[PDB]
Amino acid sequence: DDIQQLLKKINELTGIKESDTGLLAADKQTLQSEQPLQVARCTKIINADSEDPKYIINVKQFAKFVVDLSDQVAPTDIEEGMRVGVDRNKYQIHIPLPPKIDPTVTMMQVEEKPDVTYSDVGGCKEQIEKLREVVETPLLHPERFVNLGIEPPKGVLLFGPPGTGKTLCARAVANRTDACFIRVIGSELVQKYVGEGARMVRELFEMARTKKACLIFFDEIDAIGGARFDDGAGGDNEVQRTMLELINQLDGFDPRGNIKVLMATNRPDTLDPALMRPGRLDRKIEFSLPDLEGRTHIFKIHARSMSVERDIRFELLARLCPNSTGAEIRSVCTEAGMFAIRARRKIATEKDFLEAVNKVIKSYAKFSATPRYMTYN
Amino acid sequence: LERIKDYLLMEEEFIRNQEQKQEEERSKVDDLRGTPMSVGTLEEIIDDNHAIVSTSVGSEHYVSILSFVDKDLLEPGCSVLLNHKVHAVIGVLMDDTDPLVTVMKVEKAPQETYADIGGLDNQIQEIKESVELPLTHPEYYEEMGIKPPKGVILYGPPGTGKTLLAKAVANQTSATFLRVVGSELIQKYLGDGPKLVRELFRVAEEHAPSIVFIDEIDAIGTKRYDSNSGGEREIQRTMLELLNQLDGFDSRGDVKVIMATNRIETLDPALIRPGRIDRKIEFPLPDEKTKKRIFQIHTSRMTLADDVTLDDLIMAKDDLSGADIKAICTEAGLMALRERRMKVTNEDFKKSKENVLYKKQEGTPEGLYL
Amino acid sequence: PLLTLVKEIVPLLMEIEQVDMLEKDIDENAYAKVCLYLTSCVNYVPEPENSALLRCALGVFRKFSRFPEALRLALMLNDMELVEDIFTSCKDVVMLGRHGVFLELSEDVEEYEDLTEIMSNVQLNSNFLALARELDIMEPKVPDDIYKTHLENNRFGGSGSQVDSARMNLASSFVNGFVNQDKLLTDDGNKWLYKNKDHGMLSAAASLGMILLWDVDGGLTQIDKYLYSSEDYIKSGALLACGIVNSGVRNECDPALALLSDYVLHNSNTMRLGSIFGLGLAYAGSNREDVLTLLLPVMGDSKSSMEVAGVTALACGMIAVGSCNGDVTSTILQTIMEKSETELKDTYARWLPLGLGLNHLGKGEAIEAILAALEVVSEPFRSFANTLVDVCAYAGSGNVLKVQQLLHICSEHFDSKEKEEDKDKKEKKDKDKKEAPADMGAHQGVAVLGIALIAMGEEIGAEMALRTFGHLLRYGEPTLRRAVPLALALISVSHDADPEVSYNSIFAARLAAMLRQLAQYHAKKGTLTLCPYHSDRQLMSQVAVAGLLTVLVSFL
Amino acid sequence: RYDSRTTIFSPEGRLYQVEYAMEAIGHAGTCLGILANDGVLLAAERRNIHKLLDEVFFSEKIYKLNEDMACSVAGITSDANVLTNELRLIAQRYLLQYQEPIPCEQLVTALCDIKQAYTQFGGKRPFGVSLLYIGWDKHYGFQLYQSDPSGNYGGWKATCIGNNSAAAVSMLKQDYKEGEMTLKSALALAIKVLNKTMDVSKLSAEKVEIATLTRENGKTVIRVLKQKEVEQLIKKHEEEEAKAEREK
Amino acid sequence: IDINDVTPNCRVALRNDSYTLHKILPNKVDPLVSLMMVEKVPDSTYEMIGG
Ligand SMILES: Nc1ncnc2c1ncn2[C@@H]1O[C@H](COP(=O)(O)OP(=O)(O)OP(=O)(O)O)[C@@H](O)[C@H]1O
Repeated sequence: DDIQQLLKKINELTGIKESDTGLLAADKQTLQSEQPLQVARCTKIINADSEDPKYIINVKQFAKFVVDLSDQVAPTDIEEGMRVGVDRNKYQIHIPLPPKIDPTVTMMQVEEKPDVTYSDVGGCKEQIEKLREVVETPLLHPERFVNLGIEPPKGVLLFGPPGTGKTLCARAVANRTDACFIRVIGSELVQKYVGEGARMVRELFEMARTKKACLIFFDEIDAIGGARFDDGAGGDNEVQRTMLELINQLDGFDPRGNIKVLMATNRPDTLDPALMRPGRLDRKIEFSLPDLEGRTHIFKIHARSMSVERDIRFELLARLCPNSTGAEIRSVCTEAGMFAIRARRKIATEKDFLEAVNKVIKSYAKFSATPRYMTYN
Repeated sequence: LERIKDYLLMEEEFIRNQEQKQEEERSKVDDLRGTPMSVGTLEEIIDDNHAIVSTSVGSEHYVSILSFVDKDLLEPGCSVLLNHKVHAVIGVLMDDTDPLVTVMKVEKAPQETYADIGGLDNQIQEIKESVELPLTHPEYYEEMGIKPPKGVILYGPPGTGKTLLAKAVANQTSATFLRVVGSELIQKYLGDGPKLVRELFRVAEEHAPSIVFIDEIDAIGTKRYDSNSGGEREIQRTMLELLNQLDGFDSRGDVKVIMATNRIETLDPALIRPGRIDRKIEFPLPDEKTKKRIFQIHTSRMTLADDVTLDDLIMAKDDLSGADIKAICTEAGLMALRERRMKVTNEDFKKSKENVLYKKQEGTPEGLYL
Repeated sequence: PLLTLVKEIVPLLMEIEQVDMLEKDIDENAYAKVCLYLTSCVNYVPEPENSALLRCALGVFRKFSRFPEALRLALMLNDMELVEDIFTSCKDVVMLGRHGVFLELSEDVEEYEDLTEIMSNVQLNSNFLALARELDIMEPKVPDDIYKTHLENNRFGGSGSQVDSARMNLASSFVNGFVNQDKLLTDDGNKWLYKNKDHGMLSAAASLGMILLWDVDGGLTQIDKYLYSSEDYIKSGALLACGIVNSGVRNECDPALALLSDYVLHNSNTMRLGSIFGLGLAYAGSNREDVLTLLLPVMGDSKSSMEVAGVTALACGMIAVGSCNGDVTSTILQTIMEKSETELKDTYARWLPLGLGLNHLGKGEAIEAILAALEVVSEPFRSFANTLVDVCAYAGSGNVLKVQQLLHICSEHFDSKEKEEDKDKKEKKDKDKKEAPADMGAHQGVAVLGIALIAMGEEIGAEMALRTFGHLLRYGEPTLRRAVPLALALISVSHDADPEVSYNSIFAARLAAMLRQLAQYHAKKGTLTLCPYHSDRQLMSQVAVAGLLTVLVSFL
Repeated sequence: RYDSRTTIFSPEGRLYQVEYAMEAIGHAGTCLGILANDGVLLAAERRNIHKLLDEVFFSEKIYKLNEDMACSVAGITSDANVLTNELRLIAQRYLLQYQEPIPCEQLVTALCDIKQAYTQFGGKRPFGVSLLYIGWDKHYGFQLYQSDPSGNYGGWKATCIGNNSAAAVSMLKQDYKEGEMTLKSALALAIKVLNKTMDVSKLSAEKVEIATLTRENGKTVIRVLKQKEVEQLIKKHEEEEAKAEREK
Repeated sequence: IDINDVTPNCRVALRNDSYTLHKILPNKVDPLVSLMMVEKVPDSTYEMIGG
C-alpha cells in the first residue's frame, strides 16, 4: 500500500507540475488582395456555335450552361471539348482549364523500380524465358519478330501453386523493363458508385495508350471480377461491367496496340472464360513446384546471405524437401538461422537446416512429411 | 482498505490526461482562416499557387495558398483545408487517418507479461523471437543474415488462451499494437471493405514498428470458394487485398502480423503460406505439467486450504482447457461463499469441476469395439 | 510469515522488538516484507525511519550471521563505525575474499581506502587491506577480459570512426581512449597527441591514465612515454593521467600535486590543474583529511580565474571526502570564503557546487549542509550555487518532499538556478521511476529542455530512453541537440547502430558532429561512481571547457 | 463423409457403419439378465402390445438355442430371425460332431465371428442385432453373455441392452450382490429394474416376458414363466413398495 | 463547452451560420436502441416461476 502511495504521490506531483506550469508576407498585404479575388468553378465544354459562340458547358452535375466567353479571353484559346473554368457570379469562361490528370490512375504506375534481379528467382529458367520474349525482347528488339513476320503474344498469364515465384518474376521484369510498368490495385478498381470503376479502367487504358510501349500487371485478377456468373441477383453486376470493360479495351475494335498485359492468379480455374481466351492473353506461363535441381538453386540463393559452414550439402536438404514451394525453401533457410540464434552459435551447421527441414515441412501438419507408418521404407 | 489509494491513482491519472498565439502573426492567420473550414482533396498543383482542389460539391476552382508555417507540403491526394466561402487553401493539409482505423490502435494492455500464461513456454519462445526479440536486439538477425520472421498464426482448440499470448505481447511491445478482429470487415458498400484493409496497413507503416492482431481470421479468409449461388461474398476480394498487403508486390516495411483461428484447416492455403505466416504456433489442450502451472496461477490470489489437492483435480480429469481451469477456480470460490466460508476447501474444488464440465459430452460406443 | 509482523512497523519500537523475537527464520519474514520495508524505505518510507530500519535489519541479520548482507545495510546506513563492527565479523570468518573485492565497488562515499584500513588492526591475511583497495579490484580484470575477448583497435574502425575537422579529431582519439583494459591508444598512430590540440591535447595525454585503469608500475610506464612533456596541454594531461592511473594510488598522487602547483594564475599552475582533478578521481564522500593538506592551499589561494578554484572544487568534491550528511572540509569551509570573494565570475557559481555539492552528496538529513547553505546564501550567482548545493544535499531516497520542493521552485518562470533541479529529481529516485517521465514539452524553459535529456541520466540501455533522445534529436537549440547524444551515451554505458546512423544523417555542422561522436564514445549503481553526472551538470560548457570536461570517468 | 461402406476406415480408425448399428440397438425392447447363483434369468419388454395382435406364438424375444442354452434378441427383426437359426444350427452341428452340448462361450464366439465377417466384407451392412445368452456348461458352469453388432462379446453377471440400458446397468450395479443372487432374489431385482427402465406404469404382466434357466436333476430346464407366475412377482414388488412407504 | 468535453463519435450541434459547437447532443445510437427493450419492463414473475 505504501508502494501504491508512492505512485499516487508521483501522480500528485505531476498534477502540481501541470497546474504550476499554467501559472511570410503572405499573411500580410497579400491577404487583403486575395479575399476579393474571385473563384472559377471547373466545367467541361461540349459544343460551340457561329457568331456569338454561346458555348454550352455541363458543370459536372449541375446543368448545361449557355455561357458566353469572358471579356478578357481569346475566343480561339477557348476550344470545344476542353475543360474550362466559369465564374459563378459573372457566368462566363474567365480562364480555360488544363485536362484532368486523374491522379489515382497515375498513382498505380510503379514509377519506382523494385530492386530484384532475375538472378534471385531460381529453378524456373523456362518460365523466365517465356516471360522474356513477351516482355523484354519484343519491346527491346522488335526487329527479330518482324523478320519472321511473327507478332509477339502481347499477353501473359502467370499461374501456379502459392509461393511459386509468379510475383517475384514480375518485380524482376519491372527492374529491367525499360518501359512504363503499371501495377494495378485490384481494390481500387471496385468503387462505391455504379460503373465508377469501369470509368477508371477506360482511364487505365487511356494512360497506357499515351505512354509508348508499357506493361500492365493485373496481379490478383480474381479481385478484378475475374468470373462471369452474372446471376439474376447481379450482386457483382457493377464489377462484371468493370471486367467486360477491361476485356473490350484489352482486345476487339483495336486492342492494346503497344500494351503487354501480365496477369498472375493463384487459382486459374476461377478466371472468367473470355479473359482466359487468347488474344486477350496469348501466353499461359504456369509456374510449377521446383524440381531437385531447382530446389538446390533456391536453397543456395536464399542461404548465400546467411553465414554457414562451407561443407553444407544443399542437395541433401533439397532432396529432404519432396514438394516444397520457393517460399517454404526460404522458410527453411530463415528457420535454420533462428535455431543457431537460439543456441547462440554465430555460424550455422548442416544439422541446423535438417532441424528446420523437419520444422518447416514435417512439423507443419502435412502428415505425409511426418512418418509414423512403417508401410514403405 | 488500500483500495482508496489505488482508486485515487486512477482518478489522478485521468486528471493528468485532462490537464495534458503569436502577437500578430497568429492573429493574421486567424483572420485569414474562415470560422468554418471545409477539408477537400487536392486534384492538381499549379505554380501560380492557384491549385485545383476537388470537393464533395466538386468545385475545383484554382485557389491561392497563403500558409504561414509552410505551403511546400502540398501533394496529389492530400486532404487540403479550404475556407467555407472563399474556398482558398487555408494552409497545411489536415493529416488524420479514417475513424474506423483509429479505434484499432491500443495504448493500454490489461494483462501483464508472459507470467500469467503457464505451460505455453515453447509457444512464448516463438512469439518472442518473431515479435519482441528482433526489436530488442536487431544485431543478432543481421549477423546470422536471417531476416526476422514477420508473421505468426496461433491455432488451437477453444479456450487454449491464444488471445492471452496476444494480450501479453501488447503488455511488453515497443511497437504500436493495432487490435482488429477478422470479422470487423463487413462493409456493406461494394468496395470500402478491401479499402479498409489497405487503411489498417497504411497506418501500421506510418507508426513504424507495429504489431497487428487479427483474432478469428476464419471470417475474413476461408477456402476462396467460387461464387456458386452468385451472391458473391466480396469477402474473397477483401482477403485478396490482405494477401496483397502481406506479400503482394512492394514490401511490408516493418509490420508484424499475429492471427488466431480456432480451426486452421478451413483457412485458404494462400493466406497460410511462408511469406505471409513464416512461423506457425500451435496451442494444444493443456497436459499435466502445463495444467499444474495454470491451476497454481488461477488460485494464487485466492484463499487456499491445506486440504485442497491441486494435483488430484489435474490428474483425475483430462481434457479441461486453460480457460476451464480458471472457471473451476471462480466456481469453487462461489461454492465456498454458499457455505459462507471465504477459505476454499478441497470439497469445493471437487464440486466446482463437475458443474463447469456438464456441457462437454463426447464419444459413442467406441469402448467395447476397441 | 511476517505478514502481520509488518503491522507493528509503525511503532523505532518495532526495530528493537523485531530483533528481540526473530530467531527461527534466517530469512522469510526477515526477507520479503521486512526486506520490502528496506525496499520501501528506498521507495516510499522516509529516510529517518529508513535509518532505524537499517539498524533493525543489521540486528536481525547479525543473529543469522551473513555479514555481506549486513554490510549492504551498513553502507546504506553510511555509519563507518557500524560497518567496522560488521567488518570485524567478516574478518573473523574467511566469502571474506568476495566481501573485500566487492567492497571496493560496494563501499559508499564514507571511505575509499579508509575502509581498507577499517579492520586492519588484526591485519591477518591482509584481506580488505588489498581486497578493498585498488590492489584487488582491477588486478584480475585484464586477464578476465582477455578470456572473454582481446582488446584492440576494433572500435577505432570506420563504423566506429568519429571523423576529424579538428573539433571531432580530438573527440575521435578520446572515443578510442574510452575503449581503452586495452593499453595501446598512445601507441596507435604517430604522435596522435600532437594531432590533438588545446583541450584535445589534454584529452590525449589524459588517455595514458585511461589506458591503465589499474597498475601503478604500468602508469609509470605511461609517465615515461610522455615524461616532462614540452607543451603545457601535454603537461596538464600527463598530470591528469597520474590521477586516472588508479582508483587509489598512495604513490604517484603525492608527486602530482608537488609537481607544478604555482598557486597563482600561471602556466605551471594550469598544468597542475589536470593533476588536481586526477587526485579527485581517487576518492569521494564528505570529511576525509588524508590528502586534504596537499589540496588545502589550492582552494586557499583562490586564484581569480575559476580554473584553479574549479578543479580544486572538483578535487575537494572527490579528494578529502568521507563522512555522510556533508562536512566542514577545511577547503570547502574556505571555498565559501572564495565564493564570497567573487561577486561576478558566473563560471565560479557553477563550479563551486562541484565541490560543495559533492561533499553535501552522500548525505542523510543534511541539516549540516543546510547550515553551510545559510552561509552560502548571498548574491544571485551564489544563490544559484546554493540551489545546486541544496539539490545535491537532498537525501536521494524515497522522500518526495525534496523533489516536490524543487518542482515548485522549477515551475517559476525564471529558471537560472533551477536548471539543474530537473537533474536532481533523477538523483533522488532509484526504484519505481513512475515520475521519471517529465512533461518537457509542457515546460517552456529552453534551459529546462537543455538539461531534460541529461535528466534521464545513466541507464542500462533501455529502448524507452533511446526513443526520447531520438524524438528530441534535432531541437532548434544547438544545446538541446548536444544534450541528447551525451544522454544516449549515458544509457549506452538498435543497440547502438540506429543512433550512429541517425546522428550522422540528422547532423548532415562541427557542433552536431561532435555530440554524435560522444554517443558512440559510450557505445562500449555505485555510491563512489555517482561522480561523472555531477561532474557534467551543464553541457553548456564551451568546446575548450568540453575538452577539460573529458576528465569524467569512474563507472566500469 | 467416411460412412456408407462398412469397409471404409475413418481418419481416426473408426468404422462408422458398425458404430451406427451398435447405437441403433437402443430403439428396441429392454432385455436384461442376472447370473444368479443356482440359476440364470432373461427378462424382456414386450413392446407394440395391441388388442388385435394374438400373441399366439410362444415367446417373442426369448428363443432356446439348445437343450442347455437360450438367447434374447434386441435389434432388426429380420436379422434376428437369421441369427437365431444360425445359432440353433451351430449348436446341433457341434453335437453331431462331438456328441456333447456346445460350451456356451463357443456358441457365442461362432455367431460373433459370423457377425464380425459382415463388417470386414464390403457387400453387406453390419448386423443390427445384439443378444444376451443364458446357459449352463460343465467347463465353466452357469454363464451369461452379450453380443454386439460389431461382433464383440462379453460375459456379464448382469447386463441390459434394449431401450434405457444405462439406467438398468446403473440400477443393477448397485442392487446386485456377488454370490448372493439366489434366483428368487434375482427375479425381484429384474422386476424392480424393469419398473425403472420401462416408462410403463404398474409393469403389467403382458408388457414383461421372463425366462429362467435352472439345472434340475442334472438336466437344464429352461422355462418361460407363465402370465400367472409373472403376476405374483409383480404384486410382490408392489407390496414391497407399500412396505417402503412412510419409512421412505 | 470545453475542448475536453468534446470526444470522438459524439453528436455535437454545429451553428447554422458559422458551424460553431452550440452544444453536445446525446442519443448517438443506431436502430439497436429499439432492441434494448428496457422500457415497459416485463410483468414481475419471480414468484410466478414454478419448481
Ligand atoms: N523461385 C524462387 N526464387 C527465389 N525466391 C522465391 C522463389 N519462389 C518463391 N520465392 C520467395 O517467395 C516469395 C515470393 O513470392 P511471390 O511474390 O512470387 O508471390 P506468390 O506467393 O508466388 O504469389 P501468390 O500469393 O499470388 O500465389 C519471396 O519470399 C521469395 O524470396
